[PDB]
Amino acid sequence: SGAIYVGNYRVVNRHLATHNDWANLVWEDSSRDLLVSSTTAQGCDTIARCDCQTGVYYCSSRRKHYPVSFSKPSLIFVEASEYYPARYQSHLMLAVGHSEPGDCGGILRCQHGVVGIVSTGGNGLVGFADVRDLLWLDEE
Ligand SMILES: Cn1ncc2ccc(CN3C[C@@H](C(N)=O)CCC3=O)cc21
Ligand SMILES: [Zn+2]
Repeated sequence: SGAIYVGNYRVVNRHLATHNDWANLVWEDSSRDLLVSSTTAQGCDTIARCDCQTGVYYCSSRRKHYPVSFSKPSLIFVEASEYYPARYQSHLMLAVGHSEPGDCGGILRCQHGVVGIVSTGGNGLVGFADVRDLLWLDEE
C-alpha cells in the first residue's frame, strides 16, 4: 500500500483505488496501473522532473529503503494476477530488488523528488510505475 500527495492530487496504484478515489477521479490508465484523484487538503510531495536512473525505494515487506539503479519507462509484459489478465504495462521501470504484491504503493525517489511507485515484480526484479511525465500534477 501507499500513495503520492502532490497539490490537490492523490496518486495510487489503480488496482488499490478506493470508492472515494473513483468518485473524485481526475485521471486513470489501466495500462499504467495508475489512478489520480482529487483531495481537499494540500499534499507535501514533490514529483521529480528528470531522467534519473538511480534512486531509493521503500520495501514494506522488508521495512527497508533500498538504493537501486532502474531502467527508463517502457512497455513491459506483465503476467496475469488477481487484478489484471496477462498484458503489457506501459511507463514501467525495473530494478534488481526485492518486492512482493503488498509492496505496491512504495515510493521510488531520486534527488529531485518522487519518481514512481512499486507496481510489479517477481524473480528478484521490482517494477515501478513512472509518474515524472504527468506534468499536470505540478499545476491546477
Ligand atoms: C509488486 N510485486 N512484487 C512482486 C510481485 C509479484 C506479482 C505481482 C502481481 N501484481 C501485478 C500488478 C500489476 N501492476 O499488474 C497488480 C497487482 C499484483 O498483485 C506483483 C508483484
Ligand atoms: Zn531525478
